[PDB]
Amino acid sequence: PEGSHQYELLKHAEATLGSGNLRQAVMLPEGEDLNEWIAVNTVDFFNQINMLYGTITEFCTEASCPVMSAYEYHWADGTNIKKPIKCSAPKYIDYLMTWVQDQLDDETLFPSKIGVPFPKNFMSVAKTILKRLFRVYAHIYHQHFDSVMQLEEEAHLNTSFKHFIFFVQEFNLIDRRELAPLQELIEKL
Ligand SMILES: [Zn+2]
Repeated sequence: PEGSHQYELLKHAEATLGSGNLRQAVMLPEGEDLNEWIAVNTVDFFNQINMLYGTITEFCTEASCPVMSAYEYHWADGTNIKKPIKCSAPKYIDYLMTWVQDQLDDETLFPSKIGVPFPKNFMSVAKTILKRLFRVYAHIYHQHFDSVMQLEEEAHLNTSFKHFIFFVQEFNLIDRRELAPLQELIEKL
């Protein structure tokens, strides 16, 4: 969001949330690009998750999270580690969050300059990003839930999560197989 027309699309997605009808405020506004919309909300979801998890970092440590889990996850990003290897959740989130940032920082995928079409493979990249972000949601719901309830960050995470699930559901960016944890939750909302 160079502060340009995406910034508006961002302030779009944010402001329209006040309706309280999430199944609507997440749809493509009339005559807007799908890839652009997905890109903008993908970024805001990245920032929201990064900040939210940032609150509980002290409660998520190498001791507190021997593994990323509820369901276990091992970081094989891609190119850099082809063989999935287990590690601590703090290491895992650090790993993936940097990876998601690099996705957002690569103009082949997320261009700043307008008029440049998104890559043809895009929305495979976006779908991947959002599944990995959902895992961060999952860690925070399963193990540190009270660590928030006690903290001041509580209804923020459920609001952002409800936004997340409603959005990805509208656009089919996350497989139901990946929503297996919290499945009890995508049902409530
Ligand atoms: Zn943890």
